[PDB]
Amino acid sequence: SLRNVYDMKIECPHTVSENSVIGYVELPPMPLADTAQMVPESSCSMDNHQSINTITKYTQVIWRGKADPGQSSQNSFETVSTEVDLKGTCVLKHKMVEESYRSRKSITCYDLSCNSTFCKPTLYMIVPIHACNMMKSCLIALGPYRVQVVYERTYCMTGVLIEGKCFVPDVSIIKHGIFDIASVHVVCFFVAVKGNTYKLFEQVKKSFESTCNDTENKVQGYYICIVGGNSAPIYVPTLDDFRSMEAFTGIFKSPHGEDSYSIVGPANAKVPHSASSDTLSLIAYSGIPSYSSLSILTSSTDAKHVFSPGLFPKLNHTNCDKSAIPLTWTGMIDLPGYYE
Amino acid sequence: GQSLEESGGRLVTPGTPLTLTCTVSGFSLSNYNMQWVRQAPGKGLEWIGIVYTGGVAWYARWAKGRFTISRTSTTVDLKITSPTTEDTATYFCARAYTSNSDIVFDPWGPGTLVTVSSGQPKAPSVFPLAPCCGDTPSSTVTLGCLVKGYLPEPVTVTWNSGTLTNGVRTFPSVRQSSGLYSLSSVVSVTSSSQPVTCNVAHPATNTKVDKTVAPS
Amino acid sequence: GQVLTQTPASVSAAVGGTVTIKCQASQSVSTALAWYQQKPGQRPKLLIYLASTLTSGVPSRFKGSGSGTEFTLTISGVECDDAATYYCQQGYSYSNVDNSFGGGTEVVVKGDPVAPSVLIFPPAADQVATGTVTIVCVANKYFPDVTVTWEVDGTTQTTGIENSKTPQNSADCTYNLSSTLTLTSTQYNSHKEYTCKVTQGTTSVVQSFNRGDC
Ligand SMILES: *[C@@H]1O[C@H](CO)[C@@H](O)[C@H](O)[C@H]1NC(C)=O
Ligand SMILES: *[C@@H]1O[C@H](CO)[C@@H](O)[C@H](O)[C@H]1NC(C)=O
Repeated sequence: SLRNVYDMKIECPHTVSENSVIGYVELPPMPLADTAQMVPESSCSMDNHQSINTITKYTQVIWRGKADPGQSSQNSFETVSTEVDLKGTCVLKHKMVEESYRSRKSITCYDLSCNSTFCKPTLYMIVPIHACNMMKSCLIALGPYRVQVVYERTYCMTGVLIEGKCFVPDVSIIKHGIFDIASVHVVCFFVAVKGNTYKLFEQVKKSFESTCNDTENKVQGYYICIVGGNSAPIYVPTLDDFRSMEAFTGIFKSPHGEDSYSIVGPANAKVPHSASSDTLSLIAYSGIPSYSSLSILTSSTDAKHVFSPGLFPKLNHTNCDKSAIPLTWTGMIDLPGYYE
Repeated sequence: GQSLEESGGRLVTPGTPLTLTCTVSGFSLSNYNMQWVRQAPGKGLEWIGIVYTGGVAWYARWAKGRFTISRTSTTVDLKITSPTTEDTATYFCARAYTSNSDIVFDPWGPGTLVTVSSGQPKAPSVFPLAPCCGDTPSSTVTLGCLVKGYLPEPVTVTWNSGTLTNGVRTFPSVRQSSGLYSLSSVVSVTSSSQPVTCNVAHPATNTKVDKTVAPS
Repeated sequence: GQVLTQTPASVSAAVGGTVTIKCQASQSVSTALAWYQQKPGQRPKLLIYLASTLTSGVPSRFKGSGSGTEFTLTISGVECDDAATYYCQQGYSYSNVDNSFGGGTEVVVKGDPVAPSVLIFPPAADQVATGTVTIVCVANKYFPDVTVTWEVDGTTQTTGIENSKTPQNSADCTYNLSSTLTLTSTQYNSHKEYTCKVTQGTTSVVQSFNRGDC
């Protein structure tokens, strides 16, 4: 109630070499109305990308019903789609991470896990590996919360701290003679970019039995991921990169992430608000905030970002009709390499 | 029994760097966030900045570049990089009311007084205040002391080395047309209980003066 | 950046009555508002943290309320000890903030009306030596406020007057005031009668002295 500051630990190896590190902290629930115009304000604003604090157009989908005072089910309900402006959300632009490495700029953004009335913000910070030599403690302000960035130098030459051991993610012929496999944590963000090489759902159609025709008119872009808190960015999907296809499988087989609430009912919404017909299927629920409320509409080459507090967007692709893809995804993938 | 006590308030010429220190008693400084707040005489509370347990300082928009807050194991600092005459105020030190928090702040220190002016420090001259002898005497009389032309604040006035307190009215100071301050203190006593002595101490000049006043 | 606005700037309430003061925020601060009480020459004292939670030792006569953007503070059965200046402070966000505190509100507690006693002190013989003299006039234990006028030889004075008023007595709400007239020794020795008049409404209590008499 009075406790408002949280620590965000970011681990650093002793030796530093396109590598970016990531830290995150899940903040306590805050009222949904107070998340409007909420933007991260960091002390170290002298070296952060200026585009994250800019406005990204979202289609907001909420549900609201009427029920008896002691009832969990609803006598009636409806959904409302509105165009809202959200700043500071984890909308990464094309080559923003690469430009930030050569520019020594941080990426500070947040994810939103909301029900109909409250939101759990998850604050992320992506810094180049060059931020692990100075290891200067930074301060980020997000709404009513204060976050202290704490850099800890793990005991490993370049690798990842995994269960008290140091694992270096890798290969090829050398791997056959000897190798080891480690389960490594990964965070992914969808980068919306039009392009003949970024037609993502052409590979969704090939990897999965998903009956998905007319991939030309579906969202274009890729996911960018940082593994072990220290690696070069992995572009997802990449057909000849088995690590990339492992992340690709986890994103679309476990779209809500790898980690009570009672379903009130399915609903459809117009995305964007100006759409002539319903374009997105969702499931209205009651329950404490759980999974991310941020997603991107599937059936639009230009990314239509959706914010659906209290609704679970259609993430299945057995029918690409009125579906969505997650904005963020966290999970574990198995990587070859060695311990040091 | 947690408390705070600021230090370092003094008279400085404009542009002279000044550092204020906030010693802490009764609790561990490592567990709380600290803030500095200043108050010009007669004016409202002005927030300056907050220093968090991680050592990073967060300042107000107007204060950015004019102040520096820093933290040690047992002290909290505040440095005015180049003071101006507008910086004259009492500077307060405040602990966050709870750990892991910066929403509200308690307890507070008494504050320390910073004076920024080109004038030299000046000891006060003390003059007796007594009724004109022409009028008829009464069984109860009021006597006083005028403390005029001192810089900077504060000045402490007591009567009979603090052993007499009833009927003592020490009015708050007034800044004169010049930069000098002035105030007066009075006390009412019976004509039998004589005499009374006012003690005036001006720590800025290491000045202590006693004045015994009699009705004449 | 949130800006806290307090109204009114000053309020006057009768002893034992109820007084309400308001705090308004430019942007929402939810429940992270606090109320501080400060008396003259004293450090701020926290009374209410969050919207309505009293700290230890604060009487139940203080209560606070509000949420989001509008907050009020009410004192029921206000005592003379409650006479102070009250500040609201928000801890929701310190980003792009010029002041976490509002402008403040001073509450004057109306006690029993008491007429002032007036004393006038001629300059000491030591004063006249220095080239400037200061005549001190004191008004004691009065309420409501008073206006003081200086006239020398009947000529009302408009320059060199310094007024200092004590904070309200914590028991009976009364004031105390000192007024000083400073003149050069040449001007002081150039006139006979120096009178101090303290006006409270329509009644003026005036005290005088002659320079020759002292
Ligand atoms: C929404 O989440 C908050 C946070 O825990 C919870 O207190 C509230 O009951 C939830 N709302 C519903 C309708 O379940
Ligand atoms: C859709 O759900 C089915 C099972 O309900 C699952 O087998 C399939 O993989 C899902 N679609 C995608 C694209 O993963």
